[PDB]
Amino acid sequence: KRIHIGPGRAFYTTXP
Amino acid sequence: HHGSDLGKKLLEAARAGQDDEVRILMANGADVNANDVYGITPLHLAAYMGHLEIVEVLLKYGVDVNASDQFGNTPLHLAADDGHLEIVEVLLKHGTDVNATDTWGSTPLHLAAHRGHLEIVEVLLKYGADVNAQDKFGKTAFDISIDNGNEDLAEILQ
Amino acid sequence: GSDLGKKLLEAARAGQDDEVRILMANGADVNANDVYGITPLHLAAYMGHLEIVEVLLKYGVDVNASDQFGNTPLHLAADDGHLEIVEVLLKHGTDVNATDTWGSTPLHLAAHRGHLEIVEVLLKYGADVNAQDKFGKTAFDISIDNGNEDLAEILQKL
Repeated sequence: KRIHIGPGRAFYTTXP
Repeated sequence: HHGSDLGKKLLEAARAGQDDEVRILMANGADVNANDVYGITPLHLAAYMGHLEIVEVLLKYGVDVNASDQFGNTPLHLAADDGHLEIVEVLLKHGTDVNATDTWGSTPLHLAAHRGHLEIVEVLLKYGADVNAQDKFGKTAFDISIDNGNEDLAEILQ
Repeated sequence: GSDLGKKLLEAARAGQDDEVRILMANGADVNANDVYGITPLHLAAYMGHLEIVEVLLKYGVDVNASDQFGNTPLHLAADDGHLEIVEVLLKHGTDVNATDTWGSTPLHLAAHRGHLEIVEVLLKYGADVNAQDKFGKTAFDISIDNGNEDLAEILQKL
């Protein structure tokens, strides 16, 4: 998953 | 007697989109509102990742649909942002706050506006989204649509 | 500026160790953080990226960096069960008894999750078995509340 701007989105972003 | 780490396994299964695993974990007593250090729950993860079958499983076990993580994200924010219309529809039908604000002051309508999800904006408006709400950058959903030159979206928001 | 900070947070999240080294050479702040005080080391610990942790250490990262909620990277690694990261953080002097905003030390979190091998290493590096969180709970109390008899046996002797 691609990173997106937003609150804490890094923690929701893994793999593709 | 030796502990049960099912909460972590549910979070992992929801994030990975393992539909059958989620069912099995819930059928065996897994905490539907399990969370990690940042308050992120299986429903948050399913909502952001677009795993509709998992969302529905958690709804069978009385999940907190309005749970906020440490960043002010609700499941509706996350599904609206990443463009998961079907999840947005379901959450709204199950009583999720349509005008909840995250730590940036964004309502789900703001997030759908930023990403150009027209259908999601429409259903949010149908369920009473507040077109006057300003995030903490001072922007309404209409302002975001103009900043992004999205004519279709600006038309929807008048 | 903080453009490199954003880039370094993402390289740490993704486990791109070469990109971390490149960004440090570009002048990235090894302790860059987002608006929640979350640093590249936080993300590497959360994601289980042992190699990123090692690289940041060589570039002088602060292993006691605390986010808006009082989490150090040791909290994150201990809550998620990342033994190797817990060990390297302790070996580089991280505060084993650091407390988040609810008074939880890493020992508390590891106890909550039933991570026996992380409890062992935390104790080995001087974890405070008598420390109470803001609910009045020690790690031993948590293990009693959870019915984890293995964990209680370890802690009760102390």
